[PDB]
Amino acid sequence: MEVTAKLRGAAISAQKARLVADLIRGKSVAHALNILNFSNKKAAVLVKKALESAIANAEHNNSLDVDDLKVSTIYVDEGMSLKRIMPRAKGRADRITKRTCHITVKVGV
Amino acid sequence: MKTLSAKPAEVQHDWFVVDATGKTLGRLATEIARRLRGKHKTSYTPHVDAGDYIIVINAEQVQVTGNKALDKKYYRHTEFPGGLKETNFEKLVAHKPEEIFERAVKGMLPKGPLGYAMIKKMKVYAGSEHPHAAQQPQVLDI
Amino acid sequence: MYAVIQSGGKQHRVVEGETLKVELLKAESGATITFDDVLMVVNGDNIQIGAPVVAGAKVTAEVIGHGRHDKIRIIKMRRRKHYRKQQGHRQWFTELKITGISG
Amino acid sequence: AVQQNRKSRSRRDMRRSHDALTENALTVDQATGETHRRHHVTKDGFYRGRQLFA
Amino acid sequence: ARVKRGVVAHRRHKKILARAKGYYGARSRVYRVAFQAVIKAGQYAYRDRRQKKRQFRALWIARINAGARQNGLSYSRMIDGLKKAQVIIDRRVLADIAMHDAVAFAALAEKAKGALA
RNA sequence: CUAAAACUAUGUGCCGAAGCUGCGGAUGUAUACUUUGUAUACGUGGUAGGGGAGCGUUCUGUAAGCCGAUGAAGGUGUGUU
RNA sequence: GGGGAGUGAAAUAGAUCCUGAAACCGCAUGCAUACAAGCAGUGGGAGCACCUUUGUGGUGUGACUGCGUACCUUUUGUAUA
Ligand SMILES: [Mg+2]
Ligand SMILES: [Mg+2]
Ligand SMILES: [Mg+2]
Ligand SMILES: [Mg+2]
Ligand SMILES: [Mg+2]
Ligand SMILES: [Mg+2]
Ligand SMILES: [Mg+2]
Ligand SMILES: [Mg+2]
Ligand SMILES: [Mg+2]
Ligand SMILES: [Mg+2]
Ligand SMILES: [Mg+2]
Ligand SMILES: [Mg+2]
Ligand SMILES: [Mg+2]
Ligand SMILES: [Mg+2]
Ligand SMILES: [Mg+2]
Ligand SMILES: [Mg+2]
Repeated sequence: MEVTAKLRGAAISAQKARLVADLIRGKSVAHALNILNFSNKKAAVLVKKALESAIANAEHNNSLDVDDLKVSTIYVDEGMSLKRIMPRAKGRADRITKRTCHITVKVGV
Repeated sequence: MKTLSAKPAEVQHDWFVVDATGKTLGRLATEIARRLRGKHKTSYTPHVDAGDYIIVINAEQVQVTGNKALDKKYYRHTEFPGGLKETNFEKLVAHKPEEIFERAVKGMLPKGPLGYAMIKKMKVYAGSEHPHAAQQPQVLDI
Repeated sequence: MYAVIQSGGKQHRVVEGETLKVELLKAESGATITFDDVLMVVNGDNIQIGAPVVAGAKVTAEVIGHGRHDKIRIIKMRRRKHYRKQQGHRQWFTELKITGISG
Repeated sequence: AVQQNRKSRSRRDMRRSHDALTENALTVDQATGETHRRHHVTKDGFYRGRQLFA
Repeated sequence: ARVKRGVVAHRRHKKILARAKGYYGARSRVYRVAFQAVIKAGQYAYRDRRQKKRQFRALWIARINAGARQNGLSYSRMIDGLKKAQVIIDRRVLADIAMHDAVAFAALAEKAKGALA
């Protein structure tokens, strides 16, 4: 049995978050929490939020023990972009997409 | 019924030693390549190496006819702007007899991974002695 | 027992109990056919070779049924010439099973 | 100045094969019991048997 | 009578892309590329139906050569001798006997030799 | 590659095409007898272009019929003609 | 933002809310892949993995190998740079 947590609509791109998600995939929950605690990346904060939520769901709704848990599944998907305009030189205009992601964590023994 | 291919796991390579003293180079090379490819076996399959091992001894006693000992040129290019390099047959035979058989035989084989794997079963030695006495080679009178 | 027979314009090397496909036949599914134009029989260091036929050799077989092979697709095309053409094909066969080889 | 052909999704992932992150050096300060970055003051001001800003 | 091209077009594209499984990149994903890939595959198959019969006869002739040269002849002389002895075994069966039964092939080579002399 | 694996002359074999033969199948035209069914024979590479025969799509009648919550259209796989 | 609880026939009917295709982007399993040169297929063909039967079966992958310079248009003529 895996317990899930979703963080939908993070204001970062999925390519930037997948780097942090690769660092904790398949590790024990305490070790992953340490890795996320001592990171200088911005995606580490959002991933730590989602992981903390998954541990709380596993222990409250399912009543599991925490030292036995693992980061069994984690993946990042793309969200919907925001379209903006950037004025360029000589009257030209560029299109800026501000990207979003969905983080999904699954914690299990 | 249908035509079966030879299984690489059932192939059995054998070991032979051939003496090169007083022999025309290309007329020996054709025999060596035919044995290396396996054309003499009824299980011959063009995509399988069903050939045999050959040991050449006295590689510095091989012969050429005509005036080729002085007139046959071997070329190389180092891939630098003027790096074409030239040598003789007779300078190369008293100094590196392995490369003469290497070139003569490798030119007579296919050109791809299986051809690279066939040329590995040829072992060329300048003198009368080889180290593969544990493999028990047969005297092939080519 | 390794005899050599002719059928459908081709030649086959058969043993007893073997099941094989040949070109379509007119015979009826469940009948029994006999090849009496035999080319060679080998029974173990005993080898009869026909010139062109072994005299008193028989090979009997049974007709299991008739069927079609899997679909082949024919495609003809001419580049830059506005010409394309396509076709399908399934070939008919008769399935025999070898019952006896006389020698 | 610019490409003549688009890049396949395989050659784009081959370039990113050096983009992975590594971990830091973390140790256990059994003077205090906590986890901290090696050679650094802890979150509350402890290092090798001394306390800053008591 | 307004006719919409939604279902039939989608089904045609789908059928073309189902015949391109295993191809690399856009050749199994993009309709424009996969369509040319399927047409070229059909052309190749039409030509290789003809080339298969040449390749297999070449293989039979090579195996018969290997078998005849162990029995003391070349391919040319064994085929000539068998034609002079009214033996009509074809090459597909001769290569089988060469690859699986050495005794019967020695019998055939002896028959050919006898025919030549 | 040198009494050739070159050149000239002669001979015996063999290899070699989607050519020809064998086996199975489809089709055009014309003929022969039933009187619409098969044989026989010749044919069946194609751009521009001419001729012939069809598939599928939306809508009207047939249709106040027939199928459908015991699951329609649509989407996604598999098998088969 | 989610996980339980609860409503409802239905909650991957939860408000960006019927159905939910494709391009595009992930995670998981199987096989292949770091001595080998080119329109990426096609004809062969070993091995491995999973289903199944007592297989001359099915599914996925594809070592090695013969052949092989995209499509449309316009041209006497195009892999055409
Ligand atoms: Mg301005
Ligand atoms: Mg990937
Ligand atoms: Mg001939
Ligand atoms: Mg032919
Ligand atoms: Mg013809
Ligand atoms: Mg015919
Ligand atoms: Mg025509
Ligand atoms: Mg014609
Ligand atoms: Mg649903
Ligand atoms: Mg919806
Ligand atoms: Mg390798
Ligand atoms: Mg390359
Ligand atoms: Mg022009
Ligand atoms: Mg011009
Ligand atoms: Mg051309
Ligand atoms: Mg170019």
